[PDB]
Amino acid sequence: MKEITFKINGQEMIVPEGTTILEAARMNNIDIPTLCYLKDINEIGACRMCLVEIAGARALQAACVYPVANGIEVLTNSPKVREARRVNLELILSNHNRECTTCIRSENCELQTLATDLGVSDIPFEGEKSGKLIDDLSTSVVRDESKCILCKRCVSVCRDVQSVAVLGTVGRGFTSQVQPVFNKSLADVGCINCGQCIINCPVGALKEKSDIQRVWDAIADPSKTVIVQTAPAVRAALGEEFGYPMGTSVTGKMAAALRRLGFDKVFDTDFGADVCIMEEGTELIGRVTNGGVLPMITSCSPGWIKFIETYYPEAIPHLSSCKSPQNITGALLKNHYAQTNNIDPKDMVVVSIMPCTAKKYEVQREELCTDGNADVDISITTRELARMIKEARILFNKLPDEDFDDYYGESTGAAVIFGATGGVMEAAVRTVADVLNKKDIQEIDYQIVRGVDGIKKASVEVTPDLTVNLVVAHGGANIREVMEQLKAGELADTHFIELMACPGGCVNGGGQPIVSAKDKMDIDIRTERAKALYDEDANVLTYRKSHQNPSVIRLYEEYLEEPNSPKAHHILHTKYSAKPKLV
Amino acid sequence: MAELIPVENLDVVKAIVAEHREVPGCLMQILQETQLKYGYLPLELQGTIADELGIPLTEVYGVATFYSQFTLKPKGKYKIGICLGTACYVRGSQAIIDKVNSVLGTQVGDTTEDGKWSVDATRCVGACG
Amino acid sequence: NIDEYIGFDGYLALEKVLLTMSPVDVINEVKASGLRGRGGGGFPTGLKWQFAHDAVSEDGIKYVACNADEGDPGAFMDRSVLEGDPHAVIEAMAIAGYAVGASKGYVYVRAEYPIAVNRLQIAIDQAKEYGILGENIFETDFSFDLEIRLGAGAFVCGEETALMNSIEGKRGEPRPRPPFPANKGLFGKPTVLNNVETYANIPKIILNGAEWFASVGTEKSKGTKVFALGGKINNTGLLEIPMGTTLREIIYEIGGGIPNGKAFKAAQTGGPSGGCLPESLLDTEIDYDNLIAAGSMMGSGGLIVMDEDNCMVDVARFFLDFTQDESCGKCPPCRIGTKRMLEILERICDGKGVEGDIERLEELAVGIKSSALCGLGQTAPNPVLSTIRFFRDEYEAHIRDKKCPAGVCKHLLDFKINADTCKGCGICAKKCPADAISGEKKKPYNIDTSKCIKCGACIEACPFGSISKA
Ligand SMILES: Cc1cc2nc3c(=O)[nH]c(=O)nc-3n(C[C@H](O)[C@H](O)[C@H](O)COP(=O)(O)O)c2cc1C
Ligand code: SF4
Ligand code: SF4
Ligand code: SF4
Ligand code: SF4
Ligand code: SF4
Ligand code: SF4
Ligand code: SF4
Ligand code: FES
Ligand code: FES
Ligand SMILES: [Zn+2]
Repeated sequence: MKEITFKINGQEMIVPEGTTILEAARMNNIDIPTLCYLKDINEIGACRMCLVEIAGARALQAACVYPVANGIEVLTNSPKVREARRVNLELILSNHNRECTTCIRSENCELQTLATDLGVSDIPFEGEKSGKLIDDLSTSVVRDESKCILCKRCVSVCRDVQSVAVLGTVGRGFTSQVQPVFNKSLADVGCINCGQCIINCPVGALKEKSDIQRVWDAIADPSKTVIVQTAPAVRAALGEEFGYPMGTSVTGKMAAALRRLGFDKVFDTDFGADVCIMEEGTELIGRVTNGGVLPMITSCSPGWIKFIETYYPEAIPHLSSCKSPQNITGALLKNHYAQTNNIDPKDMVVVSIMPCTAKKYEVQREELCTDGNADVDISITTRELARMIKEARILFNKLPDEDFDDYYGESTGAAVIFGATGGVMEAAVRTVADVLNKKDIQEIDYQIVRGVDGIKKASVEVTPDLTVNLVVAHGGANIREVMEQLKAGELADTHFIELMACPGGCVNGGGQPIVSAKDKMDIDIRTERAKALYDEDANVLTYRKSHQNPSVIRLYEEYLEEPNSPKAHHILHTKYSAKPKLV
Repeated sequence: MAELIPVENLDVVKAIVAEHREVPGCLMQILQETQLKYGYLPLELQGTIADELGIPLTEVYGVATFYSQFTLKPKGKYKIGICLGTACYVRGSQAIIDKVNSVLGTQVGDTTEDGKWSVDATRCVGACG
Repeated sequence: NIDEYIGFDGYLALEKVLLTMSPVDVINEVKASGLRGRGGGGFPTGLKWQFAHDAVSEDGIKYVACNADEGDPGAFMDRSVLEGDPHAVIEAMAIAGYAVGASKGYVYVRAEYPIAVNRLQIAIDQAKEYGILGENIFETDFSFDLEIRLGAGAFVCGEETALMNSIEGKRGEPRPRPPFPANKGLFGKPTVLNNVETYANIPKIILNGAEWFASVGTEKSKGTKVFALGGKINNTGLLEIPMGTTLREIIYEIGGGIPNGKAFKAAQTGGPSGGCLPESLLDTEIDYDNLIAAGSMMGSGGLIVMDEDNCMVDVARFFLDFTQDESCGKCPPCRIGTKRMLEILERICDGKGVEGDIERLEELAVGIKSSALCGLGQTAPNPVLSTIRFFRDEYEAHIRDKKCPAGVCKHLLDFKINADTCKGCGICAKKCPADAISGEKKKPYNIDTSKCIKCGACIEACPFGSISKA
């Protein structure tokens, strides 16, 4: 490690080799504007915002990608720098459609914050913006080309982080635009509905498919009763919308606010989640005792199973036949609650507040229906629920707390930890150990693989006669790596591999509220969300295990008999088919 | 002049891939070589070549579009390129451009429906003397 | 023919250097020669050799590259030495590889030069037949290898970092500096980039000494420089003259004067990256420091001369049309500013502009000059800034008076017939598409300027040439 000495603006510093002047000034309490810069993701120098005077330099240099050097002098407040920033913002703003009353981003468009910050009132230079081509055809992602700034963040994210890379650049000059391949639509190619591309864009050129009109139409029907259900991870970040500090639980406030909307029933996805935990435990027991297809993987997140269908069909024996916890609880409410309440199943409308955006495509699937009836009707993301609350506009900061409904709102901590990565797998191994060997484990040690961060390996003795190999995976690149190893066959001994496309778990999902870059250089939002969720876990004083909850025991005794029954297979078990690829 | 290979014949494409796989930075070279053999390169050629390489279509399609000298649509029998160089410009080349537009009955950058005449704005061929 | 070059004291530089001269001594000789690159960057050549030599690579692998990708209109010297004598070309990089310790090099040529590409590979075969290319070069321990890379004439690829990615197979998109390609270049390894013309005099430096190269020329730049002379000139070709020759001599003593006795008005240097040199600077010493003080540079070495008959408004548009076409397109200046440059000008050509737009031009021109990443866009307004500095009053004719004195701006000129010569045959009336020409036979006709679109079909339709541009 080499030590570099540099002198800026009255202060000298020693830094390691590879240091950039930007985060060096950040550490030394100086801020420089950023558009195209992301920490360790997009470092190319296309933004052309961050100019600083360099001693001995013919012209200005961009501080974003500028490596430090020894003995240099840097001054950041010359008149040339200010004039260059003003003129360059005037140039770049002549393309972005200036009707900022109606952008979804609106208040936190980083371009708008820069525009106000530089105080550049006038725009002397006119122009002819590029062609307006609204791609309002796909299922989840909507693109608008009248806004895009060629920041290149979206393409870098979809190339590196997700290892999919269905976006590229075409043309030259004004003809240069970001497009999918073959001039098709997003849904016509192998897009995974990752949600990272829509969350990382600093302008609002991308938006999600809005179904709030359908929601208002559904709630407007007196003949239709509404069943709303909640994720464990909605209270992980929603408080950030209302100016609350990171890590606030508003669960009772959320229930009260949803009741003020006039929803007939409020409920949690937790109960069916415990049901499917019992499920995967049951076919674990079966595949152990019958030599089932191994290694086993879950079927929780729609995104990566979509990826497996699209790209690697050869692992289709390895998937779990179970349907998603969303799908489990949706079918459960549409059947058992309907039987108890003696109401026509078409007379219920079920709405879900989930953070994945891939569920928008997942609900559109033909085969996720029971008895020809829709298990769930409308799925919505956290951001658009927030805007629904804002258009209703109840002062959220003074709500009291409320409880959930019988029976399917009850909670357990091992099912609270669904929000973080591997909590599903933790609950599964804890429950199967409790069932088979009466073993009381709370946490599992994880082996961090050298050179790859985000992949986690574990192996704990479930029974003295059977030690189960455990692998955790989040991040599309990690999925690609572990799938390549699985095709190579070196994971033959492995038993469970848990996968989601979105890195860091659902707290880092596509439906989570938008955050800027500044807080990302400060604090990992994943870390604070995980701490808040784990603190919520430690406070669950009713049950830390799913199989001990009296509600799931009641349902199993009365209506579900045992898992892997013919009724259980017919209602909760499904098959998947490979999808045609257009790549 | 060797006959252009029909674009539906894909064994030649993968033969080219196999013989020039080992070469570093082979994308541009293979692209221009298939341009030479096939005459024009439709979209399924990017699809097939990227499937053989196993690397996504985005960069291949981009470098196909980023080089203006690479063609995606069928052209005419004869291409007419008029020198838009400065030495040709100062002589008054716009008069020649308008005369070509008048006689050809076709605008700049379009191929005649007969598939015989095409016009291009080559900036220089180098014979500025 | 390999026997021809060896009969003209060829390939003797490697014979001397591989046996007597150390790699460090070669850098000393070129530094003692005062050689500085003519590629446009204005960097001293021998100084570049230091940075590659002392830098340390992980695997002990270094690379060299040869830049033959000329794209300047009217500039053809780069191929000419290649198609004239590639044996001298390939000899140069052999000395370069010894000085740096690079065992393999790459040569980049456009594919639209079939005579150039075919000639070089024959020389590659002849060299490797005699043993020059390959291993144990001239019974020494030095082994050097070359590979041909076929470029496709992308002008933006002529940048230092830009061509590196083209060899790497990715998009020809420029990279910010630092790091310099001498430190982190091809495959992240130290690399040396030099154009063919500066490679040409390298054997003469070793064979005839640095003082001989120093014995001609001025102190800041020594030797001679070649240009592809062109434009409004009676005689076209190439000239090999030392720097400091005044601009008046090359037009008159060497060029023979303006063709047809026209009046010289302005001269283009450095192609689309340069500017206009009028009659006020016919006595300017042509070298590095004077021309950059006059707002231009050598570029690739293009010289175009203009006469009285050319309206400088249109040529300013014409050079600007180049920059908009060849933009790579990352930075907002070279992407958006070019049409911002453009959109003002044709309204001036069509008379749709208003007053004060000339000041608006200079406001953004200085801004993008200081804020362009790619080297092309930073030199984009230099032709425009050259015109406004000395030919400001021509625009006042167009913006205010709405006339083109050169009769070039089509939407601003008018047509008048010569009534004393016009027979009044009415053929122009038959050839007027907008029905602007009226009159009677044997009498000169009358024309409504407001009717015709000023297409100009009438002026050539006159058998006596009586229609004049007004
Ligand atoms: C856009 C662009 C195009 C260029 N084209 C050429 C060219 O065609 N021929 C050439 O010799 N140099 C060109 N250069 C300059 C080269 O970058 C490089 O400077 C030259 O090879 C080295 O000579 P130097 O020592 O003067 O830099 C170009 C630079 C830029 C930015
Ligand atoms: S970029 Fe979009 S959100 Fe930001 S100010 Fe412009 S229109 Fe509004
Ligand atoms: S969506 Fe538009 S502005 Fe955002 S990163 Fe992609 S190209 Fe840039
Ligand atoms: S949803 Fe995923 S695959 Fe589709 S563009 Fe966004 S990041 Fe890429
Ligand atoms: S992290 Fe959450 S949103 Fe992302 S794929 Fe997994 S379950 Fe879906
Ligand atoms: S000047 Fe700017 S826009 Fe033009 S090629 Fe260079 S970086 Fe790209
Ligand atoms: S310029 Fe054309 S339209 Fe006008 S009078 Fe002459 S022939 Fe007719
Ligand atoms: S200008 Fe020429 S064509 Fe027209 S009437 Fe006179 S002589 Fe005839
Ligand atoms: S913000 Fe510095 S180059 Fe992008
Ligand atoms: S000047 Fe004639 S082709 Fe360039
Ligand atoms: Zn004019």
